[PDB]
Amino acid sequence: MTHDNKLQVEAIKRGTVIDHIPAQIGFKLLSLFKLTETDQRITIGLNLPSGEMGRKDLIKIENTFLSEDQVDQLALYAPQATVNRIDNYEVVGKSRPSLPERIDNVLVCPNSNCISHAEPVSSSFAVRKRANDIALKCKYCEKEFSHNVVLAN
Amino acid sequence: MTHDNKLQVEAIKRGTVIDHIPAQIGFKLLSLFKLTETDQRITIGLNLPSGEMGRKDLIKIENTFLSEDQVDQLALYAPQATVNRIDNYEVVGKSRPSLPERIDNVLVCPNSNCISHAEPVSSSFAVRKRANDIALKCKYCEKEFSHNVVLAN
Amino acid sequence: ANPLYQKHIISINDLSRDDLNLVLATAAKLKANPQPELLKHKVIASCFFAASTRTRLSFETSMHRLGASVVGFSDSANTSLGKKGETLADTISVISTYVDAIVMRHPQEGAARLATEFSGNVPVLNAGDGSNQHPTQTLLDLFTIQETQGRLDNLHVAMVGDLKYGRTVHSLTQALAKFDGNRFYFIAPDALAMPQYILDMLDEKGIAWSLHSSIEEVMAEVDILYMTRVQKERLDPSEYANVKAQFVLRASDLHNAKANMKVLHPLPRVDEIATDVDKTPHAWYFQQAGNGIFARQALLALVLNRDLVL
Amino acid sequence: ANPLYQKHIISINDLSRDDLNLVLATAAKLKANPQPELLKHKVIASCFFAASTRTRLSFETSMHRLGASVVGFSDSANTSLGKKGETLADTISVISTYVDAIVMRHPQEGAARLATEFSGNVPVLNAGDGSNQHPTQTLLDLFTIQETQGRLDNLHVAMVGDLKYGRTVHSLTQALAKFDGNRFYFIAPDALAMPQYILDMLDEKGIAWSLHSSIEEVMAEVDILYMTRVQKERLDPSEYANVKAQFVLRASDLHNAKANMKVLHPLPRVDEIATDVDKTPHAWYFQQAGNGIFARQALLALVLNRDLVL
Amino acid sequence: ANPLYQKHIISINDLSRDDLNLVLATAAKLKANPQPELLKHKVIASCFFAASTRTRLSFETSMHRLGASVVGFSDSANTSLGKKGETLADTISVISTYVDAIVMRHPQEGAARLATEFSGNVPVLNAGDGSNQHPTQTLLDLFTIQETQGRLDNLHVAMVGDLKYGRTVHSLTQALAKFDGNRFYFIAPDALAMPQYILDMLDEKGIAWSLHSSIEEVMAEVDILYMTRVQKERLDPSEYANVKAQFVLRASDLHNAKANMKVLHPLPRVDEIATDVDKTPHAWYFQQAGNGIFARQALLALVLNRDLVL
Ligand SMILES: O=C(O)C[C@H](NC(=O)CP(=O)(O)O)C(=O)O
Ligand SMILES: O=C(O)C[C@H](NC(=O)CP(=O)(O)O)C(=O)O
Ligand SMILES: O=C(O)C[C@H](NC(=O)CP(=O)(O)O)C(=O)O
Ligand SMILES: [Zn+2]
Ligand SMILES: [Zn+2]
Repeated sequence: MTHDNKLQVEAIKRGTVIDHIPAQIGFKLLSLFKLTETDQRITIGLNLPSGEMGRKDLIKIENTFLSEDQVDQLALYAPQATVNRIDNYEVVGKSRPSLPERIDNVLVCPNSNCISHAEPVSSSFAVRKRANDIALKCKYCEKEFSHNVVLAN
Repeated sequence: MTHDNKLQVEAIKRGTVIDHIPAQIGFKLLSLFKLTETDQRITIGLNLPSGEMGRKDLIKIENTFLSEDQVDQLALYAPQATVNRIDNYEVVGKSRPSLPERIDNVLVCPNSNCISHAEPVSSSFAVRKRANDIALKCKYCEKEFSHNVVLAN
Repeated sequence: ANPLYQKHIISINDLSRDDLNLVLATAAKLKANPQPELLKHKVIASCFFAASTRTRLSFETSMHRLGASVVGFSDSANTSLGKKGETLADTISVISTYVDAIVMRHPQEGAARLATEFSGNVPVLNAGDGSNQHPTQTLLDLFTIQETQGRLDNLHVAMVGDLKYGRTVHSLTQALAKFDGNRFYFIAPDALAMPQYILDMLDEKGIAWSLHSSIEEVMAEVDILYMTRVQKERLDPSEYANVKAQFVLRASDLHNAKANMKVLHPLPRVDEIATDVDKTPHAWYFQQAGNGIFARQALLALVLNRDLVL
Repeated sequence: ANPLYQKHIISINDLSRDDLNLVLATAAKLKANPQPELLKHKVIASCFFAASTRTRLSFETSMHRLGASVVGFSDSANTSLGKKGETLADTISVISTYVDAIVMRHPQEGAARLATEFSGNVPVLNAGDGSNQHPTQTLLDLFTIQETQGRLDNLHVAMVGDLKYGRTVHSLTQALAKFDGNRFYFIAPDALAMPQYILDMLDEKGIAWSLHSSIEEVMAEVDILYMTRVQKERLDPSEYANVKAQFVLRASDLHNAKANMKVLHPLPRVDEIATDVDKTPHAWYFQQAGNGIFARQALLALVLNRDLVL
Repeated sequence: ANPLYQKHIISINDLSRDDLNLVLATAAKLKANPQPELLKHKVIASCFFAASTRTRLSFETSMHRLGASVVGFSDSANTSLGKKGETLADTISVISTYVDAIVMRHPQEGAARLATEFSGNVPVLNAGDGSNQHPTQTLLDLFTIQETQGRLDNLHVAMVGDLKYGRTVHSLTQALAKFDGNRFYFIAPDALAMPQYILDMLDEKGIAWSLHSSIEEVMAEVDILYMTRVQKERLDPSEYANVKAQFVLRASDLHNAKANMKVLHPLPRVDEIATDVDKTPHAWYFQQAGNGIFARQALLALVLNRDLVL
């Protein structure tokens, strides 16, 4: 259901729709939660101005269905975006990335003497509302870090 | 003289439009070219269909035009890929990537003992076609490797 | 069963005052009447991937002092991990199949954590994991603080030395921050300063804490002076200006000392404390050392015995 | 007295099915009801001239799990042999005068043999002598094979990895070759191939064995898959092409796997097995590890107790 | 001007027959009519980042033979590149501002080429860059072959030894491929055979080469038996299987060899040439080492001098 100006069949029978992604954030996400490592018909719109959002990135996958967890994780890079559970072409549910408990596998502890590097285990940070940002606490080393300084796999 | 067959198109007013991109090489391109930086709206057709070409990746970049060398190294990545220049909502230019003579600054000489690693210089291989694959000779170590191996850097 | 039964003692962040209080109680109990046979038939593994005199030895005596048998190692250099490229996890995987509990010290952080992921039912006791925790240390500390002060609330506590890398002070600050009205004075080199994440905890808890540039002025209003050696081995070459102790304490400094005040030190000490102090009575680090038996015992006792110790 | 009473367990070549069978039996017995005091008053020496995690630790727990006391060493570097130029024989000469039994692991072959020449009455247990034997290993192996298969005759047994230098597979091939109708498939680098002298034994015995170039085709007809790490430390520089594992096994490979088939590994493993396998049920190497107690126990029990264990 | 004046001699692949012939002809002239002062007032740099006995010295003698002054280092260890951490690019960049030409030997491949990009109009001469090119070798070699055979076409040349890492034969083979009807036999262990891209030129030029598992298959065939040393320094651990000579030449294997045939060797030799050969009238390695003087002067002359007239 996309509105006016020209054509765009960026709308499917089945799939998920990451509306309102802050510009540039689009690309990242695609890699981070590796959303391209599927085979379903993906369609990605980068920097497409809309109105409400001067320029908003945006992604949609065909036949693919986001997990309440998988979803939440986006609350670190685009908490103000909207997921749309598109079934039979019509919106069945409109969700939003809400901050999660902790972010298992896809985040590398910046601590070099962390055991999480040497040994084969899945990364893991607890998430927290520090002040003007999120704080990240390695499951192992117990060192916590800004969600701006921590890097991810 | 207008849009395509399958039902998901958004023809740009001016800009390049890469089609026929072999599967899961559409995202490599997007990165190994830094076309995600720009502001211009971008359209990405991942895992698109083909029937005869199977799944295809297509990149619609609005108002941006591929360097006349950038298409020369794309000659390697997606040889079956086509690039449609577009002006006033139309396919004004039509080009296809032929294998350049030598390519520099992007590939990495697989020879570890190559000076190029240690020293501060720009790579450079000569692109000569064998029978079944392109062979690349590093300009310094003078060793020749098949494009498959030099494509691991 | 008792609260800490079959529980992993990994970080002090996962214990409650009740927990702390329980070990203590049990320490004071066992210190009065020992239970030489309390843990016979049990076999505990003493795994030290890192150096230790106090921690390892005091723990092993504890196990023997309770009829338990001990196996393990002081150096990983001779372990298959040591010479065959084994992984710590697989290491723990096999070891969990042999013994009833695992005591381990390790050069990297969250190492004990890691181990509980493979330890299975077998509880894991952290004897120090990098700059991170040192819970069993804290327990003897508290036991000693209480021994000599009569309480763990409303103390004036000064932590001098390396706090950035001091797992010792990491845990223990967390521990009395679980108590009320505790004044924390921090005297540290600006690079070996105390980590943010410990201060925040203090902030939110509303516990008060204030940096200080010398022992000189904290010295009159402190019950406890916790001294620490500079964790020289964990230092970064850009911190090697700080390898020598900034704050040395001699007997002279203690005139103003509250008569009740004691000097504490995790040990070992290199020059941050001068032997003259050893004579004076505020000096308690060697008594502090002696207390590690009781705590380690109490702990062992609790973790291995369902029914609250007689 | 029992057959293995006061006997040296040096090589599997010197044991009989009856012998093997006896230890097993006794293992399964002690595993059901333990005898915590069976060996009290005894003192056993744990002498490791070589690195070990599993072998040394599992043995020492065994001794403690039977009331025995333990003395010994994990590294010869601190022995007078280590620093005073003593001879292994004289070493064994003095040690035989102190203890009731000697467990030793050593970097060279026939080292345990040697020791029995000076050990005196005191029985010697080989915990591994170079590329040569590893009998106690074999015992837990068999115990495990039988645990999971119900028998030791008529098995399809695939030995992958380093077999030239694998004392582990040296012994164990000899061991089931004492059993009937055992199919041996050998997958090894042409240089880490299995030694002639083990094959001949197989020839004369009429036991069947066939080289294979991949796990892929043996995989459907095997009860046991014995994986081994490349004995990197015994490798010759002209064999360092083979230091990396040729045959890695992942979960993917096990679709065709008989539902009863188990993966075994002496441990440790470096990359010859991928952690995904760890999830799957053919994986038994960590259970395999756990069994070393029982076998080592049974053995200890038999060698030290005249009267057949209750 | 001459075709070589001011040129970089980096790779044989960058020169033509006529370029070669030019040098051998000058070589020839100088060997009989010496030019004591040809390069007088010229100052040349001898920069060896790697060991050399023959190449460095012979070069430097050539220089003095021509009256040029020399300046350089036998080793990078006490250069600011060696201790202060200077890039080679910066290194060639300042040295190029001092001297009249640059003779360079370097352990990495392509070092030669990169210098030219920094030496400005100052010619750079490859005394060897890793296992890539040894151009100056090929010149004294050509010269030496010519001198003994009287031709450079329709020769039967054997190339034994490390061919994969042998920079001397990489360079020698492209040079003889410029001539007519040469016949190549390559005898080397599989781990070290002639690199593909080399053969690719051979084939693609219509030249006839052939591989042989031994020396004595071609012994009465070949005119030149070019022996090479195993480049153990450039060897990979996986290739360490092959560090010993696989084809060794004895003075008895020469029994059926052509009488005009000469044994060459870039040198040094370890054991792949028996000292008894040295006496045989086939042994020619030491004489060719001598011709390095002539080819090398010859070279020096052509590059630094617009018009030579002898
Ligand atoms: O390192 C120190 O100074 C404090 C502390 N030391 C102790 O535990 C005493 P020891 O190392 O003998 O067990 C530790 O964190 O290792
Ligand atoms: O070395 C191995 O891989 C197999 C075998 N390993 C074992 O006995 C286990 P560990 O060395 O811990 O005692 C041995 O022969 O040492
Ligand atoms: O090293 C060899 O065996 C052949 C050859 N050797 C020579 O150049 C002789 P030298 O090392 O004395 O200069 C080389 O390429 O360095
Ligand atoms: Zn961490
Ligand atoms: Zn190169």
